[PDB]
Amino acid sequence: GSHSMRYFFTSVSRPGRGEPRFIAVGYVDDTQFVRFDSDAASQRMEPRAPWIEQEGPEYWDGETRKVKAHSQTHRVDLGTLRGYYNQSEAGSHTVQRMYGCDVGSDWRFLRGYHQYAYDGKDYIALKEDLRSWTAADMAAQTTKHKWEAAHVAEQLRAYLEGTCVEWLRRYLENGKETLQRTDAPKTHMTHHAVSDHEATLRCWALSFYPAEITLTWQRDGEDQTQDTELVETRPAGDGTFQKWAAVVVPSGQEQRYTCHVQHEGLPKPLTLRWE
Amino acid sequence: MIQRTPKIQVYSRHPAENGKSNFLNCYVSGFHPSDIEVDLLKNGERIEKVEHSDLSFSKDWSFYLLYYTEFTPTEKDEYACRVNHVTLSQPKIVKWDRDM
Amino acid sequence: KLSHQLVLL
Repeated sequence: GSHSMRYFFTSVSRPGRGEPRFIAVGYVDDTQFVRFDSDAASQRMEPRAPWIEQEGPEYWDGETRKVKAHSQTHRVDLGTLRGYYNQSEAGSHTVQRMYGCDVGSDWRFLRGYHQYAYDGKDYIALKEDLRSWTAADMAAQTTKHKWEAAHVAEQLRAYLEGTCVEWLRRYLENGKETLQRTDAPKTHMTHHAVSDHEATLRCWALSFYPAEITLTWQRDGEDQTQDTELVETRPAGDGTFQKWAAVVVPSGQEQRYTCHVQHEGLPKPLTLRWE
Repeated sequence: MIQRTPKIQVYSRHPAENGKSNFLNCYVSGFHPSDIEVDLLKNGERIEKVEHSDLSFSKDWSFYLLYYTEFTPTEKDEYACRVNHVTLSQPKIVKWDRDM
Repeated sequence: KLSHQLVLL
């Protein structure tokens, strides 16, 4: 029953080919519900989930205004970081920001976060007390000093503990058919020879939501984690997710291997066997 | 500058069955930077009508994208996904294997 | 809902 709301922002500079490209998406748990693309024609925040379309024009006008505002800060931020790092305009660079809040099964506030990355590396992050910052390098310390003098964490903590929690609950209620479901994985194993003496064992989980899942292989009860191929959890395209784990084993030894599946939709963890 | 290679997956939404309409997916994850070229191929040719998801990223800041198109599998038709990225010396083509 | 606060690095 735990839930998150998260906003993700990406701005990428493109020297002498216009203003930076800004893309923004919003999620409730593993379900996208809004997008903004600075290259798209609408120049509006757009719905991406059925249950958010019911919001009135005040909502859409205001979220468009605010997301364009985020677009403008990240545009200044790209210039700021160029200065902090003595970088020219020969290069495209990337700023990323993520913030949001978590509630428990009781829908009361759990924790909040607000993070930045520059060119793929941690830059600065709000710590879990929502009072202090983690600055990754000397440039981010400069930001930290400015944000402490400007009392940035106070203002974020008020948003994260208030507005963020209240609208997460609203969205959870309005989209409860979509959001408050749990779809347990449908699981099976496949077997295919790779030679006259070896076979691929692959453990599948399909049609599950939310995306959180654990698949492990054991051999005679011993975890084979170092020997397992694990693909990244992937979307089916319909709001559910897929995952598999494979080992290559000696033909004859299939009965030693078991797959173990953990997901919140299963009353108990599953063990799949070759007998 | 950080560079992370895209992890590419080609797969159908539902168990593939010849003559029954389905969805062909190409999911690329864990890459950085975000500039990437993805095409779906039918017997060598670029599929137009491909849609793709909005750019998002994981807790480690690496990006993911889903490219997809409606299709009807047949026995004879070959489907593949072609990805190019700064981390790849030439485009990487992953064929669809329906029997995994 | 989005935050109205302006945040600059």
